[PDB]
Amino acid sequence: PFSVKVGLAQVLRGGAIVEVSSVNQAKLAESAGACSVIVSDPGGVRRMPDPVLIKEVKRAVSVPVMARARVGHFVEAQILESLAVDYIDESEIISVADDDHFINKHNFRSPFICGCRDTGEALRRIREGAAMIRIQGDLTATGNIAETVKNVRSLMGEVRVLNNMDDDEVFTFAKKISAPYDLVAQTKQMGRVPVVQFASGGITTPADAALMMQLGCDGVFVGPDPFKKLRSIVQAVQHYNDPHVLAEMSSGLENA
Amino acid sequence: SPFSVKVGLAQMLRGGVIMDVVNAEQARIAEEAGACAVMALERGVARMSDPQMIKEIKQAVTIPVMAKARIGHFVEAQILEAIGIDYIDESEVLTLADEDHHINKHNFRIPFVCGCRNLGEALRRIREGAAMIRTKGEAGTGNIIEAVRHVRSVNGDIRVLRNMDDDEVFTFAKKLAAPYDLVMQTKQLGRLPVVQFAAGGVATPADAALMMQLGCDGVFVGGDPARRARAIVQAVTHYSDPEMLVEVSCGLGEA
Amino acid sequence: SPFSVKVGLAQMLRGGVIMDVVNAEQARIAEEAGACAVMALEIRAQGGVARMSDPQMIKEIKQAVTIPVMAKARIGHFVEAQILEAIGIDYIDESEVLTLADEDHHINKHNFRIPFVCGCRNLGEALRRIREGAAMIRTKGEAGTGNIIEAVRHVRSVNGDIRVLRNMDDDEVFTFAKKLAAPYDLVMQTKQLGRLPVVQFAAGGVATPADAALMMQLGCDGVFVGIFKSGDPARRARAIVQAVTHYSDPEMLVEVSCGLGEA
Amino acid sequence: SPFSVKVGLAQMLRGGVIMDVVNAEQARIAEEAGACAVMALERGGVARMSDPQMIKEIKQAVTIPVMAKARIGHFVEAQILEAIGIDYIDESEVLTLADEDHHINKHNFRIPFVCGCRNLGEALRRIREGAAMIRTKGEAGTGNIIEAVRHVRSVNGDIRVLRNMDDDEVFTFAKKLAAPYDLVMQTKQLGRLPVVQFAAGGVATPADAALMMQLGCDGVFVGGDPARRARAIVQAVTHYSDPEMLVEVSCGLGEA
Amino acid sequence: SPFSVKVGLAQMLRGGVIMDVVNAEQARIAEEAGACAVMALEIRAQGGVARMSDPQMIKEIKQAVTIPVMAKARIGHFVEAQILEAIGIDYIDESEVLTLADEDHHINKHNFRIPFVCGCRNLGEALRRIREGAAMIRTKGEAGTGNIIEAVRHVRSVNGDIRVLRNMDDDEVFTFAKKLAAPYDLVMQTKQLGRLPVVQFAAGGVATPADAALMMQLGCDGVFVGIFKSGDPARRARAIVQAVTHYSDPEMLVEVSCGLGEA
Repeated sequence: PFSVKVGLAQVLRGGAIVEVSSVNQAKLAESAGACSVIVSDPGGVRRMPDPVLIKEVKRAVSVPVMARARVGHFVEAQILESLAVDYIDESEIISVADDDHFINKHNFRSPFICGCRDTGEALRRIREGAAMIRIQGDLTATGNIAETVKNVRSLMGEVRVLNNMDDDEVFTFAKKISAPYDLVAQTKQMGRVPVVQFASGGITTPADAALMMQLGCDGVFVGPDPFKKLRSIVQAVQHYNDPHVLAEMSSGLENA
Repeated sequence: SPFSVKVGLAQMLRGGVIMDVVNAEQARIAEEAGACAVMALERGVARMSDPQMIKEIKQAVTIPVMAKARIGHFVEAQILEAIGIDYIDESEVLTLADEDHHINKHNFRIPFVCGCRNLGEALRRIREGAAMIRTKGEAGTGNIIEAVRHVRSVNGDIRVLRNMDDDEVFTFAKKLAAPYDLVMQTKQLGRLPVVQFAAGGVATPADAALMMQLGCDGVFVGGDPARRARAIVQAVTHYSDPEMLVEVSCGLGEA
Repeated sequence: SPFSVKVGLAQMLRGGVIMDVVNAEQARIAEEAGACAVMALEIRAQGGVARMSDPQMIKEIKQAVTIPVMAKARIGHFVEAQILEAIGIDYIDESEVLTLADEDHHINKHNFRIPFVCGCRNLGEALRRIREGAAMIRTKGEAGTGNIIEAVRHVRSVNGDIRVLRNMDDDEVFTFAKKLAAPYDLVMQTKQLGRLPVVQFAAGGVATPADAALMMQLGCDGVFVGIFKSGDPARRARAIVQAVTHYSDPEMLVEVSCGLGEA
Repeated sequence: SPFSVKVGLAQMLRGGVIMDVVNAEQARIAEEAGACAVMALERGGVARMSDPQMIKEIKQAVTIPVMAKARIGHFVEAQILEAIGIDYIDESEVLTLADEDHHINKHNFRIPFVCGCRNLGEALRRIREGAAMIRTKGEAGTGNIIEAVRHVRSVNGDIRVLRNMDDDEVFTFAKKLAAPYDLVMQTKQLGRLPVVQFAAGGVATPADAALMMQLGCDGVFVGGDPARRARAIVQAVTHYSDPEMLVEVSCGLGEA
Repeated sequence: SPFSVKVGLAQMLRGGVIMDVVNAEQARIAEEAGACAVMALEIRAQGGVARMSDPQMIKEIKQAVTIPVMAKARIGHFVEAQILEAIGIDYIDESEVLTLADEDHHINKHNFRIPFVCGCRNLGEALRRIREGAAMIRTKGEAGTGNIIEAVRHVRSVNGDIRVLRNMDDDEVFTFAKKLAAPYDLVMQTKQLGRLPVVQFAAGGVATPADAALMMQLGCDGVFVGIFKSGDPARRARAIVQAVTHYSDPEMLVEVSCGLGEA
């Protein structure tokens, strides 16, 4: 059944996922062509969103709906799975509830997305049962893609090193990145991370979104005039290799 | 050579002043004072400028138009090129986008400007495709001290390289962490193989002329703006004429 | 799988004492005293570089006895291994008592049809060696000292974590695998199984019958011994063998330890 | 180009074994056992280029190429070796370093040079200076191959990393190696070292030699019964992937 | 000036090999092999305190040869120098291979009519020795080892900075003099002249013809040698001399290096 969840998450390839806080924002995001919306209510402790709000968003749109659970908060996840979400993001953007263990994701029917900063971390989240990885930059609303670029490049580059590696050296490599050897082999044989990989953190402009795509990501998360910027980002991801399109979409974006 | 052509497009600026501008007004004022080109920008995180404000400036002047792209943000560059800009400045003044890599500038048709602090950094930017180098100093301070350090650094190392025993140049390339070929080319020429401007803190006519007397092909500039601009332009055109420098510096107004 | 088969092959060594031998006579004495297998080799007190032993002296030993014959290949030296496989030895010991040949990588033992023994000091190291294809594990203490203290540390270490792992909350095993730096699949397999998924011997400093029996009571499947560095080898070798077979019988242990000679 | 010709000269040594010799007798024993070339040397103390007298005697005693060592940076020693007809010059760190900060400018010679290295950056720097042949050196006079394995693996490892690397990241990679970008890209294109690569240091047995070949080396240097051990190693290099053969030549070799 | 005259005097040594000698016979062999001058002395492997040599043995050497005769005076020991001047030597080497006599000050060499040679390791040290009155400089590597590595470092150091200085922006030379801790006037004089304003020899570890020629190709005007600590001194001394005279001729270098004997 893990392969089923991994298959499901594929339908998301080529899309932008938008953080919404109201059915109003969820609708816009949908009309703008968002492939999915991630529901949240927003210092302080940041938790799973109110199941009521989540139900309104789910009812108010047709695209798949995602929600956040705190790292290691498997009960929050049980709730989300009970309310019938399409995806659960076990998210470090929210306040971690367990510093030593993540949710055992194979105990759920819902597909999970987890964050990562490097290959090892990605592979560990996946062995735990994540069906989708987001390569996370800044956890804050900084509007800076620097860390995202760092982590996307670290991910891609390790995959490329692994692809070419002398098989006899893969064992030591798995030890070094603290990843399950068998997933490392799978990643090597396939020449790519065995699940959908999205970029997330600081994506503020169409240029940012297109850059992540050109860097090899399968899509992006995004957290004045919001509708216009939303469609521009969707278009940017859809036409990421086309400069003229990108110029058009960036033209007159009030202010990011 | 497509690179040599880019290098040539930049030389045409040798002897001029490039001025930052944020609207058609400033851009017009800068062209009126005699700027050899204008640098378009809107000013947190600092990014490429809006393609609209750039186009407005491109139509409101006859001199070349430059624009900044964040270090490593090759898509911002792609966009700038598609806008038909004359020069792209992969600028550390904006918010760094890739801490480990610069844009591969050879993948572009437009000529690129890159900053540097020493010879190695300059040669590395050039190898990446930069067709023009601005030895940077301190940005936003009005203090020229750092720009002077870096100009002296670059020029000083070039002179050292010029007279160096050939057999020692390999080790020198390693220490500079620079491409050996580009280093031997710099030794053969006796200067940077590309145009070299100074930027950072250039606040007065004297500052500008100093940079020129230190050996810079020109300068970037970031009371009475129109007056100061002309005075700075004149300073660069007549950098070794004290009478001129005195004239255009007199009654300059709070800088 | 051919790995399941190599693992199975090693099952036959359970309750056994493997003995180092440097010639024929010794290999005969080792078999005569009931050793389950011999380990051919031609170190601490001398120095120099210790490598694979000359095939000639390996061939002679394999001809002198009918019990399985082992040989050491330097860590990472996959060509020494290829040569041993070609010579038709029963088991290859990729042995850290020889001079390390590769500091970053062990031999890829799957690439061989002949079963491998690998040393370990803790659980993670054992599970890593196994994933590399090791069909048998020996927790090595310290070599050539006659002191068993380090073997005891390692045996307790491995067995200890195995018991920890056995009763561990399922959701915490991932993190445990990380901390162990060992493949998660093999860790869960060790959890479900309640022990090392392969044969596990003790090695290093086993000098007396009491030592050998101690290892068995700590939960090992057998022991390696370096016997000939003592007064009377035959009697001592016989005593250690008997000790392993009767490890939980103090009366017998007293019997075989009596008048053993200088250890 | 004169450099490509020197490189070509070194290629005719591929699949061979180079042996140290200190007299004409050894040189013959070495050639008799099928050595591709011999290395002339007269041996604490300061180690220098050997006497041309003994070099001339060895070049006369054999028909295979004769190599000799020059101290690192000692370009005059190299001029002397070139003037006496030596086929290859080994700018060798097993001699007493003569210059701590610069190697010989090898382009200024007509004779092809061999240089040692411990990693890729070092190999490329030597090549840029004119080296036509690289030997990855472990340690000298110990009989322990562990260091050679490290270096061979280090060089071959980085080459593999380089082969599959994103083009835009090669600049930074060249910096980190502190190696000439041109040569780095050329190494990327070829997918291997642009020159012949041998292994040296601690090769004491047939198995050692075959291991180096199996790791990727184009050949090896070698520093009981010599005439027997010599042929065994030669045979090892020629048939490095033939275990049966490796068993036969290692059988009853004697004390190493 | 009398300093211009002493500097001029040393010009005659260019292309020369100066040889250490401990008696007459040697001084004769040194001149017979074409040494431009000898250095009389009566250290590393022995210890004790090394001082000026006894005049008697200096007088005997000066009588045995017709080429200039040098002698070492301990650093700072201006009285040892006065004694050497009185004895009528040609050059005094205020030599750091002898036991330092003053750790803070060198001999004031102007106070003498006889020309001085001083050691150096870099440009600043050379320019300081010159200002003190040194008429000739020898960049010393390391003494009594037969290893040339340090001489090469120092030669390259001095010559390197001289090239840096030659092309340096005039306004930056002041700071360069400070960093060098060397008199600004002498620095500018070195800049304008493109080299050391005095004769500059290499010294330390020069053991073979290739060594000597190497120093010359790096830009030295000659070399010091310690020859008699080898197999056949005469042949070797002759070879080093020939090497200095034909430093840019590999064929000749091969000729004279052939069958030299133990170095």
